[PDB]
Amino acid sequence: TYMKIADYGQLGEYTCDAKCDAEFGEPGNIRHLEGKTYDYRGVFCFNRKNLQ
Amino acid sequence: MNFNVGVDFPSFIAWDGEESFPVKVDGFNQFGFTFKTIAALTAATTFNIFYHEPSDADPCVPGPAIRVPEVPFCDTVLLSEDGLAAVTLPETVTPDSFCAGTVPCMNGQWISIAPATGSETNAANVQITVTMKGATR
Repeated sequence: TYMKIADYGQLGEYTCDAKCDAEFGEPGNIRHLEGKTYDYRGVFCFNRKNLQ
Repeated sequence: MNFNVGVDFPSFIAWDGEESFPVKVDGFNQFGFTFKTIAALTAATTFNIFYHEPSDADPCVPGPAIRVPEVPFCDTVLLSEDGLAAVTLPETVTPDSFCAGTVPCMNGQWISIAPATGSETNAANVQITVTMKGATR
């Protein structure tokens, strides 16, 4: 499992002057993904008579 | 030895008493009004403020008329109903002195003044004009 950064998002605008205030902007996003591991198998046999 | 104070703070007509007038405030960076009367007043007239955006048809024609949102200072306990900063000229003002108002935050390229409703009949005897301060060309 691993993390991912969706988008940093906007934070803070060009506010005017003489404005005793601020703006909260818009927070980003951080997803959390994960993935498995798949297996690969098979079989093969003989007759043990010609192998000798 | 009067300096030609036209350049270095020019001025324009905003409200002559019959029809408003947009003024370009892009080339400059600091502006203000000087309200003036001609005759005695009645119940205090009020004034709307407006800002324009360059109409996309031509980047040098003022577009429609939009009203400027109001901002309060640190100690402003008397906010209007809506925002949309307005100016109410206090009556009892003889033509021997004036007033000097200005919006504290510019937003647009053309400032416009218009009398709000229920003031027109008493607003035809007021005389508004605007003057810049910057150069920044």
